[PDB]
Amino acid sequence: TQQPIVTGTSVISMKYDNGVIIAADNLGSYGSLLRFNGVERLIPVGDNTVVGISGDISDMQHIERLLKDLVTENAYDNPLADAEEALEPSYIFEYLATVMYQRRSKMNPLWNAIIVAGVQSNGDQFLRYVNLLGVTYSSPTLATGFGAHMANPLLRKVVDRESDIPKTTVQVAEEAIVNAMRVLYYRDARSSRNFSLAIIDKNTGLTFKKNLQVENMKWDFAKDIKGYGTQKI
Amino acid sequence: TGYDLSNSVFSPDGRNFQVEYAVKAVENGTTSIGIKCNDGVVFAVEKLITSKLLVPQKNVKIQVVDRHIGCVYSGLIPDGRHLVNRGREEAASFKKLYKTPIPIPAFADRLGQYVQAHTLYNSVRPFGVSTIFGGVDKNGAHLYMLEPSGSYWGYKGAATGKGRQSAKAELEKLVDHHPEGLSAREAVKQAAKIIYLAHEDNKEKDFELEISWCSLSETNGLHKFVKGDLLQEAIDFAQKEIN
Repeated sequence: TQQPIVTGTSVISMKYDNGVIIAADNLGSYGSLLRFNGVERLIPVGDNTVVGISGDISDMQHIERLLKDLVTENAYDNPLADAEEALEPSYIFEYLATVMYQRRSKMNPLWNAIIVAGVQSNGDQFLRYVNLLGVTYSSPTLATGFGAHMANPLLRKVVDRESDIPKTTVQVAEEAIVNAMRVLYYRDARSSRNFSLAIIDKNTGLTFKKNLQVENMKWDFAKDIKGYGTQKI
Repeated sequence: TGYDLSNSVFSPDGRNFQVEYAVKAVENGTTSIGIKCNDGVVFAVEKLITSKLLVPQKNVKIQVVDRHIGCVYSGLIPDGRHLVNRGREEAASFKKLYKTPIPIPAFADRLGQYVQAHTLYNSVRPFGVSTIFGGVDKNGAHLYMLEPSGSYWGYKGAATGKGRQSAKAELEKLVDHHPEGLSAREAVKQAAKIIYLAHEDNKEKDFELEISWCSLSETNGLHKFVKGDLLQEAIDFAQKEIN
């Protein structure tokens, strides 16, 4: 029994025809104080998986160490560690899900919501969610926090069921993701302008973009808004 | 007497005969070596081909610890594995508490203290392996060799197993002829040669060669196995030298 101190807000993600995209901003809030500004919440694992984490940052940092120790452990007495016996996204997920549910069952949770995005060895897209209760689910789009409320509806307009995935390109998907990040910056009081984005493609591999910014913001209409009802000047 | 029937008993000269008997098991094993180089270390070992039926390349004997340390050993293979498992737990616990990967001297004493602990009681048997290990840390490259007694030191080069003497002589020539240093790619070649030379003392069955290395410039300070073009290139340089 626990309470989150330093926290990260939404993590959003979707499948497209050849892969998966996932994004999360670079802020570590301390309640309403926007305390830390260069916080990386997407953590790559090998060249085929990105784990995106929201919630308590001390627990996120613990999960990083678990994942980086997992890579080390998997290389041990494994001559195929960078080939047929490399860590799959599904292996990494099941491990994290196992841990999350055990910790909730001991009444001492890791206060996080997690999305594991990647491509399996057979080229299949992987996207699955797990949180502090050990609840898990998969969907063509996935988001945590405010992301679930504001991103999912936007990303679902692009991919609304399984059959929309072959029809969606990496340019379309990234655009939808980048737009959702802007919306969250307008509307979520614990978001930041700066974010990271990662694409995991069955052909181009893992591309990891840092220091992105929300751009193309409409603020001009603000000049016309006066008072709260009757005030004219 | 009967001073030699129980581990941890001092004989009247002040020896622990059970450890000395463990050394005999080590001398009976296949040859393995390490060469310290300019910015790294190289490990190699002789794998006797017992039969046609062994799958070539698929019975690996050099072992990684953490991401920056290689270990090879001669003697009872399972004992060596047990020691490396302990080394891995020790490395994880150091990294967990201190964040930085375990320094090689630090790692060497963890293995040493653990091996030495198995000479303290009559309820355990000493380790039947000598272990050559090392890698690269913030202070450079380090090579170590560790005996069943728990004795270890830092080495310029080291060898153990049946061909330890032939290898030792071969290593000594390199240390005399290269007081400025040996390069990593150079050391890989020499390693192949010495394993081939040292295979003289064990020539019933023919053998499969296995090499690994850590170099600040050639492997980025990580432990990797030498395979493919670089392996065959060094097998050939060895072939050339026995003829």
